[PDB]
Amino acid sequence: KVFGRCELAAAMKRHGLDNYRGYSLGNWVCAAKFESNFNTQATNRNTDGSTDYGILQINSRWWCNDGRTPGSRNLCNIPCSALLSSDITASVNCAKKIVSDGNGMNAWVAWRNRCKGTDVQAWIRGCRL
Ligand SMILES: [Cl-]
Ligand SMILES: [Cl-]
Ligand code: NA
Repeated sequence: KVFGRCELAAAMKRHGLDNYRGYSLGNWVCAAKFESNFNTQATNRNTDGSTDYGILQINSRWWCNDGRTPGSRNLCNIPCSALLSSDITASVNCAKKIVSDGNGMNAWVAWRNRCKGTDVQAWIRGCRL
C-alpha cells in the first residue's frame, strides 16, 4: 500500500510513535518518506547480501529472517515479509526496538542525511491528529 502523508502520520500516532524515545512524529514520517516513499512493499538489496524491507526499510542482517542472509540475527523475531503488510504494526514494533538500542534514529541512513537537523514538523503540517 502507498500511504498518504497524513494517513501515515495518524497510523504512526495511533501506534505510539509520536515522542517515542524523544523523537517527534515528524521525524518518523520524514524517515518513511525518504526510506520507502511511503510504500509498504519497498525492498532493496544491500552489498553484503542482506535486504531492507518495508516502509522503514528494516534490515535482514539483524532484525528479521528472510531465509537468505547467512549468519544474521532476527532480533524482532519476525519473518521479513511480515514487514510488507499494509498493516504497519509489525514495522512499528520492530522500529521501537531498533530506536531503543543505543543509536537512536541514526540507524536510518536517510533520516541521518535528510531529516536530522531540519524542520521535521513540516511533515505533519496540515494533518488533523
Ligand atoms: Cl514533528
Ligand atoms: Cl536518541
Ligand atoms: Na536475519
